[PDB]
Amino acid sequence: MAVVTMKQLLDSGAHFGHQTRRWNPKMKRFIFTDRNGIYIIDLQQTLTYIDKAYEFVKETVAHGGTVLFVGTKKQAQESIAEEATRVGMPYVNQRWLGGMLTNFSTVHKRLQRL
RNA sequence: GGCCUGUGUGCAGGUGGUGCAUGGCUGUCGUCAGCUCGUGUCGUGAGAUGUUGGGUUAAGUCCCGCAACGAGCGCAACCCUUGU
Repeated sequence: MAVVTMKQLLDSGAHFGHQTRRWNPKMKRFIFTDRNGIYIIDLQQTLTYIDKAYEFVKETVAHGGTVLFVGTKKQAQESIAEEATRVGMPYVNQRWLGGMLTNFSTVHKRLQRL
């Protein structure tokens, strides 16, 4: 089950993946072969985990949680802020701090101070 | 009974020792800019991190990027005198 289709997907560049001096997995199941020393995006895994992410993440999205829009890159500060102003959800701008998400009971106190 | 005369009984007192038994008080490094805690992450552990690195300061005073986020006791300042 696809989402929307190939040519009006293919418009703006589909072949990404980085530099060559850095790859480290082991995964022959996602590694293909050399031409001009660089790879192409993965067909079967795109489709299959598109479907699986769809079904289970809909189940949990019905189970009902929420996520901050923490957006940081200078490429997308205003873009993310615009969509976040549209969707109305809270957001953050600049930096991921070391050690909040575990030590939450004192950013609780930063909230009281806020 | 106030009171003081004695008798002795409880005694009362020490500038006699331990300041290395103690408290209190005080000088000193030093009015030098630092010294710690929370909760966390790291480390088997002693411990580290924060408090490293630049600009910057009378100074851990301040800014910027980061396993740190935060804070206190400090340095500043409301005190006195002088200066209009």
